[PDB]
Amino acid sequence: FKNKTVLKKRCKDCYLVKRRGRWYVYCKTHPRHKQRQM
Amino acid sequence: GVIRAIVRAGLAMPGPPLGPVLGQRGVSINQFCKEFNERTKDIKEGIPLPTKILVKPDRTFEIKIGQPTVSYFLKAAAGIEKGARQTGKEVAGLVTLKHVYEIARIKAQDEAFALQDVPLSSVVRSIIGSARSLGIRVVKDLSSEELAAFQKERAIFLAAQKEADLAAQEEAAKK
Amino acid sequence: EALAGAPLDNAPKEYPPKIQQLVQDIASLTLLEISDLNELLKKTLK
Amino acid sequence: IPPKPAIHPSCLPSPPSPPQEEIGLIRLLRREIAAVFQDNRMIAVCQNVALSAEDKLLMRHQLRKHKILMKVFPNQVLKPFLEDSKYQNLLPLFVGHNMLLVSEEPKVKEMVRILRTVPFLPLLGGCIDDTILSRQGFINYSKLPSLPLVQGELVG
Amino acid sequence: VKTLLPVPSFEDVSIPEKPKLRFIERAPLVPKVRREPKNLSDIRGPSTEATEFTEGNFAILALGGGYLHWGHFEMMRLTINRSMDPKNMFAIWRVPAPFKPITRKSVGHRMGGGKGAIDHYVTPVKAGRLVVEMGGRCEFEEVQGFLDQVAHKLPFAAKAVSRGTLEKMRKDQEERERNNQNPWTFERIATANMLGIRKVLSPYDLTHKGKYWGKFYMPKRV
Amino acid sequence: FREVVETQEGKTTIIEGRITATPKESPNPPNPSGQCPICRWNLKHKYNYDDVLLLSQFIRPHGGMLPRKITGLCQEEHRKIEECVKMAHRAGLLPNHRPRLPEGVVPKSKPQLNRYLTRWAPGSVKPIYKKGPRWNRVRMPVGSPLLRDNVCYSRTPWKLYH
Amino acid sequence: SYLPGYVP
Amino acid sequence: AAALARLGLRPVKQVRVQFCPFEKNVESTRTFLQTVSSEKVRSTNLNCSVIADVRHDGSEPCVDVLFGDGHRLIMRGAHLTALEMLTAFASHIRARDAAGS
Amino acid sequence: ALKDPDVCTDPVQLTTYAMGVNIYKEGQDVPLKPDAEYPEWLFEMNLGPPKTLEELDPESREYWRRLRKQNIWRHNRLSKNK
RNA sequence: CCCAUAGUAGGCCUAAAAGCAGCCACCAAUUAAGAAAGCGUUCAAGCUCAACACCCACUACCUAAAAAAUCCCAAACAUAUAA
Ligand code: FES
Ligand SMILES: [K+]
Ligand SMILES: [K+]
Ligand SMILES: [Mg+2]
Ligand SMILES: [Mg+2]
Ligand SMILES: [Mg+2]
Ligand SMILES: [Mg+2]
Ligand SMILES: [Mg+2]
Ligand SMILES: [Mg+2]
Ligand SMILES: [Mg+2]
Ligand SMILES: [Mg+2]
Ligand SMILES: [Zn+2]
Repeated sequence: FKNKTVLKKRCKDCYLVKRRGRWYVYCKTHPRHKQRQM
Repeated sequence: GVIRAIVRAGLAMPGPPLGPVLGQRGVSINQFCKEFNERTKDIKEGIPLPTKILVKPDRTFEIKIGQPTVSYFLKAAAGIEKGARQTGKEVAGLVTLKHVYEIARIKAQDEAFALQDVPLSSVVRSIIGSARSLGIRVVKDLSSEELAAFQKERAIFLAAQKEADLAAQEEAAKK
Repeated sequence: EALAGAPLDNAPKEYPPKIQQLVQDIASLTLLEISDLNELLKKTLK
Repeated sequence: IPPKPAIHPSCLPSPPSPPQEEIGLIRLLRREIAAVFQDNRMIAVCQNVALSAEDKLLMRHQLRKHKILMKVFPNQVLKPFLEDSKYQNLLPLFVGHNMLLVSEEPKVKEMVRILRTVPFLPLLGGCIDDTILSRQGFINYSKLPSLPLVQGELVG
Repeated sequence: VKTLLPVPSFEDVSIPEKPKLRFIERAPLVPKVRREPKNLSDIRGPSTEATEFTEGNFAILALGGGYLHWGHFEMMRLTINRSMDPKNMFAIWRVPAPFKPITRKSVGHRMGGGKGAIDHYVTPVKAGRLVVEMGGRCEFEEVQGFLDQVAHKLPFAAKAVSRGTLEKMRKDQEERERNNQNPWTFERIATANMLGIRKVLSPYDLTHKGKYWGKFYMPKRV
Repeated sequence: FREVVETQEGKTTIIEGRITATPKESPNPPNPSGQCPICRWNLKHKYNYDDVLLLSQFIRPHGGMLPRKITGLCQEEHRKIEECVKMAHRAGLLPNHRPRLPEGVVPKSKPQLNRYLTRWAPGSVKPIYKKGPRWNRVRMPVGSPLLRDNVCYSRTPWKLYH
Repeated sequence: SYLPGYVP
Repeated sequence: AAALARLGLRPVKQVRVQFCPFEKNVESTRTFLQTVSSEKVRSTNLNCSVIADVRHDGSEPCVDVLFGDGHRLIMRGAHLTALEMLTAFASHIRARDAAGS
Repeated sequence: ALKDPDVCTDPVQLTTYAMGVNIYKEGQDVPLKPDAEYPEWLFEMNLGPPKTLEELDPESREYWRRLRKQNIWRHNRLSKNK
């Protein structure tokens, strides 16, 4: 992923989800939009 | 799919802009110009005609033809050869409401307005909005006395634009 | 003031009540009266 | 230290929401709807299935050759008008995307054959000559001979 | 029938000839020679100038004290002039150009030997002052985006506001002072020197009333 | 309550919905002016994770929470019950509301650790290797801040961090 | 059979 | 329509929806017809037919789905939502498609 | 190379006949008819600028089209900066 | 969530400028849909948003992190009436 202190969606297919105690951003269309809460 | 573009009557060319479009589809480019030029033969050459091309899964085409654009009708009806560069600030041409009625009585025969089954009033109110985009002004009464005065003053304006326009070209060379 | 709902497609024909009176009234009249009515009817309908 | 009310305001009955004057467009649709049911006598309620914008304009154009209009009104404006009216039993039809096929003269036979091309377009019901009907009633009124002949049936 | 609403009309608004922000120079026209003291009380406490709107309707509000150098002015200028529509917007400066000289000694020198030489100039800012004022045929939602982007890069706590939000902000604070259920306030105690509390306070605390600590402003304090 | 069933006969599948007996609210509520079932019965600030008779009325057969537009709860109380149900499952107080296991699954034997007042999901919690100094201690959360306004009968208020 | 101040 | 169009009516042969409009339990069935009769779904398989037969016999509504394999799916919508009917409809599409191939 | 066909310039001719109307080569120009023969609604049209919102009738479709068109313009301005 | 037809490729500039390089206008068909707010095309195509219809998404718009070197660092605790 990419560790970010301020998560932000970069397209319409990005979706927020809370896992393992922290927020993530996943995207199946563009896997480079993936972010991890720091 | 469907391809729709504006094509001059009797002047279809195998090259661009329409050539490369048909190439991607794989449709025969020469057959189009053959059929089209032979179908628009009765129509005067150089008139823009909206064309809609229907493509079948076997790269077979059945062209579709429409009536000329409103811009052609309005320009011709006014004598103007070229629309205004700026609208609302200068008047390029001048036509009547009688022309607009003879232009809607023939423009309402096209696929678009016909399939809607609208009255001729709704078409005349759409052609006055396109005339404004051109700069043309729609007047109720227009006698040849004042149509020859405005037409005479329009050339004065056109001549001035050449001087200003040509002045910029000469300045560009000095740069 | 509220039109009656449509009768079911499988239900037996339920004829309207207002006409039931008309059906009976025609039987009471005499043919000569019915005939006179009819001559005016045919012309009125044309 | 912010004040704390003894009872949370949400737990208490909220005051009724202030009324709001009806929009001008609403009181315009009602005037057009009334005209529809009053002016023309044949009214067929159909379901506005998701036909393509072209296949939905081509059909509407065919319905015009025979002088059959295709009106569309919102169900929230067309339900109240029916709740207080003669046509109070047409209410259950208006659930979802619907439209009105209306004509001053009933040309049912001419509309049905146009609706048979699309098997997934259902003619739910109608109201002819202030008489409510189902679909199967439209199929019969279509097969029923013209009125002038029926006028002659008794004469004959 | 989704209910539509009227829209505000800005036809009555006029746009100046130079809507963009003018350029700010590093130093004043004539360089200063007399060196000045630090005078830190120019960024301490509430502001008594440029606290109200003059021409525009949206601005950047300062929620703390600080000094602005040239680097800050360029960031505000470029960011605003790039992100704004010159035709329907205009912006102006509510702060003067850097005038306060800041001395600095050369690297490696020990304490003493006099005072340093003028290095750069700054502009002192107090809390409650408007830094940039914007206006024109635009709503606040349009400018609020890039104005906050600018406000976040300033050396003090700032925030974009409008004639409405600013007014509401002030009225909400007055409401808090009135409905406060706590019978004990900083003002009452300090002014009466209850508990001998003025032995740990400052004379400025009689006027700031606990809402200010150095250059920092605390809006949640009543 | 509604149920759905599928019956396969002669390679043909049939799906039906059948209504079932539905429970009815008890009559004569103490506070008929209440807006949600909680204030109508004077239960606001008076329930905890261990009051399962109350919590079972707002969950599904498999342990899931019910929507707020169905139960009629207020967002403030729906969030409390949603958190008290999470802590009841973790404490083992809802053993008949377990998740549905697909055909052919036998849960493995896992260390049985008794716990209560568990705010966070066990697997998503990392150990505190560095407690920190007395003024910046890393506390262990116990309970929920959503239940902080609950009726306390003691002089010491609810401690939420150990 | 519930008074105004009854709590289950 | 979007979720059902990505899948496609490939194995399907015919779909028939019957309901009584005047009855007060046909909202689900009429909503199911609104999506299946969409240009997105119908386009996936032109051969696949979609029929709507209206009735006024006071009978319950049903959705009968004929597949190419010969299997049939029936959903009685009086006490079923459109989403439930659509979901079950999709699941069978996926199963029957895999069986054929 | 492709150009619009040449248009005549003769005041008397333009007012008498509509030049662009006829497009066929074998056909003839369309002469304008007198005023009485044209319909009645053709000389009450809006030659000038569009009617403002304050001039229209609230209970009219043309009033809400203008109001809906102004809110689409607003949605676009607000979204542009985003 | 849902859905998208048309005067028209508006005019001018331009090799080309087709809602989206720039300047001008920003009117109008249809119950309803900007002479186009965001991607995109060499230009076009093409995907969304604002529209109608359907009917309750019937939200918040007040804060976003953390790492050093001998070995973490009292032990523990949410519910019996403020002493
Ligand atoms: S507790 Fe009173 S509204 Fe939910
Ligand atoms: K800052
Ligand atoms: K362009
Ligand atoms: Mg419109
Ligand atoms: Mg257009
Ligand atoms: Mg053009
Ligand atoms: Mg353009
Ligand atoms: Mg396009
Ligand atoms: Mg472009
Ligand atoms: Mg523009
Ligand atoms: Mg939309
Ligand atoms: Zn993405």
